[PDB]
Amino acid sequence: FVEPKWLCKIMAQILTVKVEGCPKHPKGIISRRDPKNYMTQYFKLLEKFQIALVPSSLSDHRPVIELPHCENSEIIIRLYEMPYFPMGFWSRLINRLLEISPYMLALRPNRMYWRQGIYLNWSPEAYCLVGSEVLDNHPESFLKITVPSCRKGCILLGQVVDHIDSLMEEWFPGLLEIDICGEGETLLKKWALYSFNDGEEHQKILLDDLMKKAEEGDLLVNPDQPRLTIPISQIAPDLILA
Amino acid sequence: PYNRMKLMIVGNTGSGKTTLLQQLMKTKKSDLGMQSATVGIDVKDWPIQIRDKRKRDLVLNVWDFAGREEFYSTHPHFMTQRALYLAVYDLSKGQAEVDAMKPWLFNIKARASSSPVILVGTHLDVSKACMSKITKELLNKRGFPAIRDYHFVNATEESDALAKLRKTIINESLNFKIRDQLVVGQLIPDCYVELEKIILSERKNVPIEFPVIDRKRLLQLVRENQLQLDENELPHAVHFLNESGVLLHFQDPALQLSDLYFVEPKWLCKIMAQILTVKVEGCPKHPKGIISRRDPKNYMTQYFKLLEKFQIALVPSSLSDHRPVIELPHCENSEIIIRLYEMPYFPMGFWSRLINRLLEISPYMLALRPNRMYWRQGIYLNWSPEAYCLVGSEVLDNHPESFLKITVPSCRKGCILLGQVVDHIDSLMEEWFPGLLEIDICGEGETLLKKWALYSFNDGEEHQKILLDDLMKKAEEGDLLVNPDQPRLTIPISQIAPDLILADLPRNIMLNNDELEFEQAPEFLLGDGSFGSVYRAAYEGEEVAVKIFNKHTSLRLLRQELVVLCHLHHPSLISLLAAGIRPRMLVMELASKGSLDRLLQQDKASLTRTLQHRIALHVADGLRYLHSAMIIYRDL
Ligand SMILES: Nc1ncnc2c1ncn2[C@@H]1O[C@H](COP(=O)(O)OP(=O)(O)OP(=O)(O)O)[C@@H](O)[C@H]1O
Ligand SMILES: Nc1nc2c(ncn2[C@@H]2O[C@H](COP(=O)(O)OP(=O)(O)O)[C@@H](O)[C@H]2O)c(=O)[nH]1
Repeated sequence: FVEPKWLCKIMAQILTVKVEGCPKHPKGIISRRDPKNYMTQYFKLLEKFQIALVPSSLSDHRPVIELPHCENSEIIIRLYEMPYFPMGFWSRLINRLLEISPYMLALRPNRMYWRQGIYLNWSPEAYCLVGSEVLDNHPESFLKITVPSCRKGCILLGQVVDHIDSLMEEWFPGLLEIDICGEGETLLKKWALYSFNDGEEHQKILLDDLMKKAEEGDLLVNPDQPRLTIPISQIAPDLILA
Repeated sequence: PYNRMKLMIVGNTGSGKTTLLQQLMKTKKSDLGMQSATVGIDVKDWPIQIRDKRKRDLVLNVWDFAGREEFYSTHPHFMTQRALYLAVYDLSKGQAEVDAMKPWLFNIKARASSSPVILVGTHLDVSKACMSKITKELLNKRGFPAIRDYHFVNATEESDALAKLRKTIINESLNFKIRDQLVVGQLIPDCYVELEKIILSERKNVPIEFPVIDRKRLLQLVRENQLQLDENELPHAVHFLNESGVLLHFQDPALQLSDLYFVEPKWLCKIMAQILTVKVEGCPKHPKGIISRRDPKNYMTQYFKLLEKFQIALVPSSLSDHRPVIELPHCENSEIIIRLYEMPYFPMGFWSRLINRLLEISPYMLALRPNRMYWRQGIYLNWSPEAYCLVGSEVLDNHPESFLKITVPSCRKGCILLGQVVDHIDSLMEEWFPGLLEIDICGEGETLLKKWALYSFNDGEEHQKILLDDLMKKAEEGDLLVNPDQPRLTIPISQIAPDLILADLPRNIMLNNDELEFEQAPEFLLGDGSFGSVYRAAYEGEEVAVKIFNKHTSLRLLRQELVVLCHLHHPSLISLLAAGIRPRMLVMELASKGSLDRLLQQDKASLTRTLQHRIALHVADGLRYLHSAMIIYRDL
């Protein structure tokens, strides 16, 4: 591509072409509606540039999902508290998990991805909701991922946390960068959520992954009241090769 | 005589509804220098003492419905059939508002077909009056209800233009005449009119914070007076006062509030709309539409012990209009079953009712709940890529109608969902909007709701799925296959509409006509009972008793009965063996020795004090199971 100012202009002509006709489709999806073989070359580059379905300008309003089993003990959760969603994060993320239909391996799951989530589900016993909510009294931006704690779910978590990390260090490598000056804030604190009470715990206690990974000398976690304990397999089945 | 009617006022976010009514009733004060938009429906009543030869002092209560599009989810509760509906243009936006008023006229037609309508152009002060053309061209006699007049009042001051409207409301009321009855002047027992006078006289003596009355307090009001009504009269009496809008009361058994008697309707109708306006300009920690119990003495508990009872609880309205892009797993034109429901306009309380009838059905494939994602006009509850159901709503191209597309995977677990959603969506259509599915023999049988079915001979890449009306296709039950004018290739009807064919019910009860040997016409095989309807036949080489159905039971009900018979399965309950069409018959076991009444009527010597017991033991064994499945026989 000689004359960069041209390609950089073409890739943004698609993100402005609206239609004030009939919204026969939901917001964000669009079919090939337009010269000499160039139109064919066009989205032989846009699709190559991942912008094809337009993962941006896509239904910001999220739809109310009601997960089947949500009793505080069947779900695994892992936040990704970061101060701001990086610029091209979601359109990159939801286009890395999208093209992975061969989970549980080629049975594609019927998914419903808004701007900042995917929620591709095979069955009420195996799903994965890579959402994004805002907590209370918190100006950060989180990335909640809820997965059923069964066997078919321990795979999805350990397989999404990979893609979401293979993207973080490939594209935004200064997020996960130890700033030894001051203190090691690291700018991205991948929390994990656990609760001793299986249900009605009234809260899921945060637990930094860095501190919890160092708790591999044993296999169980437990509070300052050491009567009851949780196997790490349940709360973070990716650090343990489960 | 009972002189009391309902005069519903109807408009849309800006009209002479609450400012035309104040002049119709001739409210001289209207002290509020500046009033606000309506919340709820504002039930009021004004008497009309017609100072004439006829001393009939009729009093009709007005219900000036709110126009804002967020209360529409609750209006179909209060659009009854004994009423004279109004309608208001706002002619200032001439020829563009009459279009925006078709939905109201349509819901009036859906709810109360046999009621009049009086279009009332509310603006003259501000300008365009050729709108009488379109109302005569498109709005007069095309599927919409019977418009009986149309006026162009000023709606802010008394005038000759308005006075002649007040006169039409009278003459149209005194000539209501549904099925030649003249409703406004019927005769009723004075025991009701006196019951009407005490409730009104009690409306002044009730806690304003909760004007509700319990039946205990009610059964004492009749004791204070000398009312001759008994416990068998009130359930009818207090209902006839309901249709007249004196008090609200709901006899539904599921909604466990039938002890609550809502006097002062204008209050309950206002409370149910306070929830639909309370917003929060704080933090959108939740998606749009969902909300938790964030708010006095135990009333808040009673509050959504009524809202949930009123289905408004998750608020199925004001919920994420924008739909999310779903990408179904198998969508290759041959694995999906589709069935449109082309209707001219979505009725008022359709979706909030529909998505709350399928929602509460988690025991599909029966208690495994599927993780669902329901926007305003869809559900898409899915168990697995092999079993899902998307009750969507899209708008086709070059079509002003409103469709209800339902796509389901064509497998076995999917043939059930279609045959189980089409039931709920029909049990709702005839229960709530019975004038939609009403054959208008005048003109032609448009039927106002054309439930298409979609089929394609090419499994994939058909480039289109050809429409096929269900009424015409149901008549193609003489055979089992459909095929085009090029009769080489053909489609089994099981694939395109597995509900007309009894393919959704358990697979063991398919008729399999190849083995059923049965002679309907003769009577010497109709031996069961005496001059009855259930015959005798053979099925799989064994003796059975088929039950031919007459013209009464429609297929939608036969399919509704088999679903409960199919899962009893007790050695002391007549069990099904098959059920099919051609004709609509039902196969069961053949009780060789006939019913019991015929035995002890002519064979009283066969009961031998140990057969008298095994009979009573097998009947008490059936009741031991029916009462276990929470179903009472009611006739033994
Ligand atoms: N499964 C069966 N096997 C043998 N006889 C039966 C069976 N079911 C019903 N009968 C006989 O059929 C007769 C009529 O059946 P049905 O259930 O229609 O009774 P009904 O409602 O009194 O009759 P109808 O509806 O025809 O007036 C009864 O007298 C009963 O003796
Ligand atoms: N000038 C004029 N104003 C009107 C007329 N009808 C209604 N309005 C105004 O519009 C408002 C009417 O309230 P309304 O729309 O009936 O409430 P809603 O219909 O219940 O939402 C009031 O502010 C009136 O002053 C009219 O005929 N002429």
